[PDB]
Amino acid sequence: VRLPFSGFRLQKVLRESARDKIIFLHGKVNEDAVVILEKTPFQVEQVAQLLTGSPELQLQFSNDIYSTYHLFPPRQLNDVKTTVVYPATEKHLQKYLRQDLRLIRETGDDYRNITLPHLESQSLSIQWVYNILDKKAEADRIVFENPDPSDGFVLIPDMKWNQQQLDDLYLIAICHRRGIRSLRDLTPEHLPLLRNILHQGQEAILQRYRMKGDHLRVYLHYLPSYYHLHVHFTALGFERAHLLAEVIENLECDPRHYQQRTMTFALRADDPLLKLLQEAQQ
Amino acid sequence: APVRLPFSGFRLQKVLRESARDKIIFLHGKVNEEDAVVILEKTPFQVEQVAQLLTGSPELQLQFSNDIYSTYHLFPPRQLNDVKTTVVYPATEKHLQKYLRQDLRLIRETGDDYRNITLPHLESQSLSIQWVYNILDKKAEADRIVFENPDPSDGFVLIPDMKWNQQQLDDLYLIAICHRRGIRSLRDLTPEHLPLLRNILHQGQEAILQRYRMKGDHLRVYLHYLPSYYHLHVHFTALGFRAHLLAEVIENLECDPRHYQQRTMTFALRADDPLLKLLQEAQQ
Repeated sequence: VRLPFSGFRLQKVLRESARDKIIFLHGKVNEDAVVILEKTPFQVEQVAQLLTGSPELQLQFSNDIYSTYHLFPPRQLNDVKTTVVYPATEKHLQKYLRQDLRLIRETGDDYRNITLPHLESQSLSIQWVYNILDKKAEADRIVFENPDPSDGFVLIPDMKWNQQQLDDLYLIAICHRRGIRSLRDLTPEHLPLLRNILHQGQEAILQRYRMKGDHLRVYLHYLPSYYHLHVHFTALGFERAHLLAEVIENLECDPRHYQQRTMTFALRADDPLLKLLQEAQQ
Repeated sequence: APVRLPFSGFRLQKVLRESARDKIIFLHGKVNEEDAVVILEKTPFQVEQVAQLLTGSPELQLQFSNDIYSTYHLFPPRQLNDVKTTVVYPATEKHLQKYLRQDLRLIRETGDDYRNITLPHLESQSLSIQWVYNILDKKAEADRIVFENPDPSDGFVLIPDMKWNQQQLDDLYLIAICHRRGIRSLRDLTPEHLPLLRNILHQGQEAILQRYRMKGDHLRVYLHYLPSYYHLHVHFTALGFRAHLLAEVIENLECDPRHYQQRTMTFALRADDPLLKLLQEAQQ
């Protein structure tokens, strides 16, 4: 019926999105609180009947065939998903704060001298990846596997994808070979693995889901979110992304491409890596 | 006034386009039985009204709680429920295929495909670029130019996108159009264009720093292939707001002079694009 606190004074606007119709708000109550309001998606049926029966409209602009309005629907189309955090801590304020992103261009030398030492100094575990490759976790979900320990991989649908419609098709290939942290480690030695992922992955997807290769984007991320090579397969409808087909051709055209060339990506303004790369570049 | 729709009775025949992420839907319906397209979009929140509503006693229903977190359905007062509604009546066949969800296909165009197929197709369409020349010659939109390097070969003009209103930096969107004529797209770039491209990158970013106080590391500077028109133009867009980064285009040319004539380009086309069919037939 009522919120867990009484009173609400806006201290800060944590994060806004006009396109997604969402807002995150830091408030002071009674102590601290984060309230998240999100407008809901339309239901086709509710809107259909609304337009047949006298809607509450209010003209904004009109000219010949085009005309915009303000519509005020019945209570049922107006529900807003409202998440509340109380008491809210400093950790909840930084979590919902909009990511202030900054572009950076990392040379091959920057990678060797700054990025990689920083990565190694963090002791990030990818044991969870090895557990998937060893079939200790998620084996039931595997769509396709080339078991070759050098040129093989496992293809697994994203947990968020229910696999009931192709519009949001989203799978990941994780290679069996260990020690390939990212795009930066790729050499011509990896060409057979990369070709397998591209060609066998698309053929598995065509057979399993009836989606042709020209409906799919197949790519990697640099900066990846974890440091064991993995490739995305995504429906077309659904400074970071790198097409697999192009990675392959780059390696064929210039063997040392990914050790020598400059990579561009975004980092959070507060990311310690960003400070390190900026200091080295000036 | 509490106006009504210009037609009566709306029977849905097709859901043209829908996005749960964007909270919009595009509807095609029969009316006066004529075609009609109705577009409903939920509105963004205004901060003043949200804070006002929560300080009172809002209408809510608890879905679920986990300790400090709790999730509800909120039914706000009339003011927060506004839905932007666009009506197109009477709708023609062109209006229906305009709002219909894009059906896209990826294609990989080799250097030979461009020379043999894409370019001849582009040339058979005699798409006028005169509007671009009118801007470069100061016959149109001259007051909208934000910066110019007037050099005929290595210069350019920087103009804000018309959709952008220059009030907030979150959706900063500008275009640089080069003064040099005859550079259709990325496919025409060679090392002789390096001075021009460097100028666009550097003098473009420095002009934005001066005018909008926006540092370059807040910006994405890139080109599209295929572009929407065939006179080289570069996008400058906020990070907070297919593509080829201008800085990478430059480095490709420095490393491999013939890169954009020899290498394979990947892009999406509409399934019904005549070019798509032409390239698929060539490749099959």
